[PDB]
Amino acid sequence: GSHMKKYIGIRMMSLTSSKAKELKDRHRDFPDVISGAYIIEVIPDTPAEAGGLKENDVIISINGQSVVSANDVSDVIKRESTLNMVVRRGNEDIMITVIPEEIDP
Amino acid sequence: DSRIWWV
Repeated sequence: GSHMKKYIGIRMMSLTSSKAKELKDRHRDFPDVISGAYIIEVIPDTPAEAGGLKENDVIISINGQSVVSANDVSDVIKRESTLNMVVRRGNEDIMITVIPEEIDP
Repeated sequence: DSRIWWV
């Protein structure tokens, strides 16, 4: 153990069958899929807010990868230095780039 | 479940 587990300053969870379905019941504006990470909250001082994301979207891809759950997003943040998550807004797809930070307690 | 990942 020396340098591992990056830091982006954001909370994400694995959209389980329960939650994934709970969203469709509440906000009837999400696709018919059940794979991807859900954004919980973002700290006012992190690459997340600086990159151009929000705590009301859903991750799916990253730097040319397919994410399904939070566990998948984590390894990516610590595996890839450059993160390129695509977020769909309105009726067009957009590419978001966020660079994590290094930190060790 | 929740399962929050503060990454």
